[PDB]
Amino acid sequence: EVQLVESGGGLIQPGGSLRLSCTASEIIVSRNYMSWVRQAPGKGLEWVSLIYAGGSTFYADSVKGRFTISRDDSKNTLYLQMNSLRAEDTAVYYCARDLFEAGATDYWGQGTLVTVSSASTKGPSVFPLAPSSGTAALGCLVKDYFPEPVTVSWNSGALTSGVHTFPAVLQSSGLYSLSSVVTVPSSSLGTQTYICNVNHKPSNTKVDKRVEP
Amino acid sequence: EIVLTQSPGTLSLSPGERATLSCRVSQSVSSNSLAWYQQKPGQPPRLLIYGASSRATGIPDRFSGSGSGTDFTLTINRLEPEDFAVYYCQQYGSSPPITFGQGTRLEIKRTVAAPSVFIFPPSDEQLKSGTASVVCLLNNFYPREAKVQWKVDNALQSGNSQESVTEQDSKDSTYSLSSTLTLSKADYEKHKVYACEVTHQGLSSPVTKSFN
Amino acid sequence: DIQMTQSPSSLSASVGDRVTITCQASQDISDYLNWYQQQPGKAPKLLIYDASNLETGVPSRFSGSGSGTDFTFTISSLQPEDIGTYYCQQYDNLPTFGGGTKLEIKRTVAAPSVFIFPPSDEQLKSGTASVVCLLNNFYPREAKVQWKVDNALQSGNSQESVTEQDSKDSTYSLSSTLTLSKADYEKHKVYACEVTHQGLSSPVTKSFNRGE
Amino acid sequence: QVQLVQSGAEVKKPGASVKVSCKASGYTFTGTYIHWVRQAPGQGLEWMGWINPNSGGTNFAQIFQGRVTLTRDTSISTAYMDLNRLKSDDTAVYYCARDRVLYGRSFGWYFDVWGAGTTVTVSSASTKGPSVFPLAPCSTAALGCLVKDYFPEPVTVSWNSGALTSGVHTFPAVLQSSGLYSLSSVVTVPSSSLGTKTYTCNVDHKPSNTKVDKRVESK
Amino acid sequence: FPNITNLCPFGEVFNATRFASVYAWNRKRISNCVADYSVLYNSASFSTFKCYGVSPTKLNDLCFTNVYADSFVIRGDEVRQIAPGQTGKIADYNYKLPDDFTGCVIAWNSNNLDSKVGGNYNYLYRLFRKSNLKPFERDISTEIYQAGSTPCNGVEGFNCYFPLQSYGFQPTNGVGYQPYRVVVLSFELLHAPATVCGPKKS
Repeated sequence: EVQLVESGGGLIQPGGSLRLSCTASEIIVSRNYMSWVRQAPGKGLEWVSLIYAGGSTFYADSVKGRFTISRDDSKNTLYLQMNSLRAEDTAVYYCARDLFEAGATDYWGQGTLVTVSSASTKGPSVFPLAPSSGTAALGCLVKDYFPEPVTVSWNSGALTSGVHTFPAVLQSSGLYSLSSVVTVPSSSLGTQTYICNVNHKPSNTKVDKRVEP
Repeated sequence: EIVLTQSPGTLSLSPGERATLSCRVSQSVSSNSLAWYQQKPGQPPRLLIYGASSRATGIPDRFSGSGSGTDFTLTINRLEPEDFAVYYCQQYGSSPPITFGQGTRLEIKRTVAAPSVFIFPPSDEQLKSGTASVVCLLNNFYPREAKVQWKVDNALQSGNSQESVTEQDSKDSTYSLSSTLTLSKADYEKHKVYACEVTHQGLSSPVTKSFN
Repeated sequence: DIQMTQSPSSLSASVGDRVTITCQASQDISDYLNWYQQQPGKAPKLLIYDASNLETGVPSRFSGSGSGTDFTFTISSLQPEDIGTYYCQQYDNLPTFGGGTKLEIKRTVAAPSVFIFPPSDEQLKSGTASVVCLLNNFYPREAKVQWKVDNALQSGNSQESVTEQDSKDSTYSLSSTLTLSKADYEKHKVYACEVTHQGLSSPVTKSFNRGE
Repeated sequence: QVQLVQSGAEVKKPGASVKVSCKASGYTFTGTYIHWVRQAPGQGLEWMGWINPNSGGTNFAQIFQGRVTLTRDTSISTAYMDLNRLKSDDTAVYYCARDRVLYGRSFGWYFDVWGAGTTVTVSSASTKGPSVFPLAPCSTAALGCLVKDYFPEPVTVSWNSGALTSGVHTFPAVLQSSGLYSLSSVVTVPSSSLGTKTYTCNVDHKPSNTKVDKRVESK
Repeated sequence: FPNITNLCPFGEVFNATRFASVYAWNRKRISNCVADYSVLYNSASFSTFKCYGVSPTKLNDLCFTNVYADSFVIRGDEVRQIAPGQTGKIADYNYKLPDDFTGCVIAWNSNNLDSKVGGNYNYLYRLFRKSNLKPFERDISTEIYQAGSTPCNGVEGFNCYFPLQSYGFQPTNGVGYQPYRVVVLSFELLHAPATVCGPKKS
């Protein structure tokens, strides 16, 4: 069962420090080219650091001097000490095994998300959007919630026809903003009642609102 | 410094056709130093072919790489519905030790559909908070390319608009877009009619919806 | 494999003349070609390597050129020590030689001298008879000897041997041996040798009677 | 000086095996490849294979795979060629060619220094002594000998124990249908000297130690 | 200066038709000859003639008991790893130079000698190794690299790999991917009579 499991990622403040780990099974880290590759949210892959089996370490220009890749031979774990973190360091970090000309990067970890921002945990503040008067569209706008994972359910999780949940965007402040919309027949808009449930698990908030013109 | 450039930013084509992705290395490198990766959304990358021609273990005969020097290609002969992802070409061995391409996205091609346009005035509770947000809901248009212009009056505006676009629909293969215009309470009361102009391939002329 | 073709399989040129031979290749072998010279009865000598470079200790009159498929070997001024066979070898793959080009000294045409030696009594007592036709000091090498017995064109029983070109007068010598059994030898009366060489206006015939 | 001294001539029988050595001197033996080339009598050169004296590795032509084995002995700096299943088509001169030490292309194949050559004759005919017959006629007359039915090669024909070397034409030997070689040598003599001088031909066949000094008389 | 009239065999080192692979680099002991390094330094063919611990214009004065000429072929991009204190696949697993190095590192482009149009795969390097090479150490073993928990047992499988990879040298490659012939001269100074000396007459 060859696998690579990352851990240690999570919320951190700008200028802080954070250490990632990558436990390996059936792959001996001390005998392999093991590298870290990060993917900025919505952006492409970017190589971060690489360690040789002999112990040579190589870093990307953007992370040179701040990052440090190491390993624990006894624990079969690969590390990445990330220091002086900036807002541009937010990404999903993958630990990977490199074979270069003998097979390239065959094995990747599941990835761990590292979020670097000064915003504190904050519950969502949803606001229904009036239909404003066929096939009238209605929805509720979720605004000013920092922790990204938010699930929106329409009518107690009993509506999937035209239910669209747009991905959250990082606005000028550290908080995020999400919008959910649904398409409903104009005749049914007046009679039927539609509500949306926003469940913010990290913030323990379940604000529910009713949308009616 | 090795720089990899992938010529097609987005390669739109129907399932069953043949996809030909391309990578262009800045300088002529040995053929054994280039690999191709596939990343489905929310997943780690999966190596497809290494050494520019050598298929990875478990990769079906459908995927095939070729090319040498400064021009490499990846060929997907019979595009299955699960082959539509982002493809990166990687160069390894030189300085920097590992380089990645910007990625080529494959999307399902279908008939061009006009975007159903909606506009939503901000709620009273939203206004009471001091900030006003007005959104343009674009529904079920296939060509992702769609420019939306925001203007609080007859004069155009920029620098205060953020837009969200959903992934390609699992059934309709159409994108939905929502551009939000953030305005202060003072700014919202400084104008009367707010218009939303959108230009799209499916529209013969741009369609604008406004409110008082 | 790779086939090496040398168009002038045999070429005559006077001393002091420019000589040119070619080594048309089967495929594109770049400039991976060597040129060898073999003197009569000696091991081959490397003259040109990499299709242009002159081997150390080789006279400067030799020169090679060409690349890709067609190659050229040139002697600026033929000298008496340049007589031999010239081979071209490729190393784009496992080594393969050309057919060879035989260099002979060109000179004025000399008529052949024809002599007939009837089989000796000792050989007749042994059990076989051999009649040998001697062609002495003729040029060029192209001579045709036909053995005629009582005005019948005998064939399938004559073997010819040609000396190499003489180093003094640059001329050849040909001997044709007609092997016949004792019974067949005694079954006829007159044996004749006919030679058709360009040095004679008409063929000359030297014959003898079985007796005397 | 760089030399590749080869073993002597070998007369073999069909189906047998022949071993040809090549004594390298004047250069470091484990420095370049040793190539084996052969030349059928009157045909062109044919490359057979190379052996790396350092590694010991070999590579052969596709037509010589399974019939040629190449071995080297670094102590005496000698390369060996062993050819098995000798057919009658394996009669040739087997050359031992050293590769190129300085300059050129690393992937290239060069035959820089060639051995003297080792003639290998493969036929079922047994060793036989020559049968020397005179050649007499019936303006300068001609006379000679008819060395016939001898095996193997070579045969040396002289005149008057080397005294006569002007006008002597010793032709190449031809292999007739019985596997025996036949040879004719002639010399031009003035017609006035036919009745005054008598000329003899000296046939010296080294195998079988047969020597004939038959003298040609103009009948 | 000792009475020696021989000329040091630099021709057979810099002009050898075939060079060694970097993993199996060829060491030549040069002794009992008069070495003239000024023509080497003043030759314009060499792209790299870095000298550590000595000066190229001073080399014609010192006398060394032994000179070692290590010759091998690497890529253009890996010539930067033939300096003391460097890191990389060549400086860790193929050819290591000590940080106390005294001698010259000479490299020149050999694209006209080592590059074949179809590809020259005669040159190899060690891709996989467990530990960094010690200075002036040569590792020519071809045992299958483990890289995993399961033993190799001499079979190349999923995690078991052949340690040596091959350079793909073609004349159309970039200048950083083209072959470079490297000669590393190590100047040894022991408590023995000097043999390799400059061409000064006295």
